[PDB]
Amino acid sequence: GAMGMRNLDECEVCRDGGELFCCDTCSRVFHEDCHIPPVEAERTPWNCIFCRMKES
Ligand SMILES: [Zn+2]
Ligand SMILES: [Zn+2]
Repeated sequence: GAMGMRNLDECEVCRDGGELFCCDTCSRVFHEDCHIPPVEAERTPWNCIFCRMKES
């Protein structure tokens, strides 16, 4: 068919040079959400906000 709607490259944040706080697997699925909130998230050192908050 069309494989699926899994082209999460519309991420303005990555274009803006924003940080990413998710594992590759976690980014593949929730990339857009993995940049929210893009304010004062982790940064010490680096944690996956989805893996930090379980449900993964
Ligand atoms: Zn992104
Ligand atoms: Zn993760």
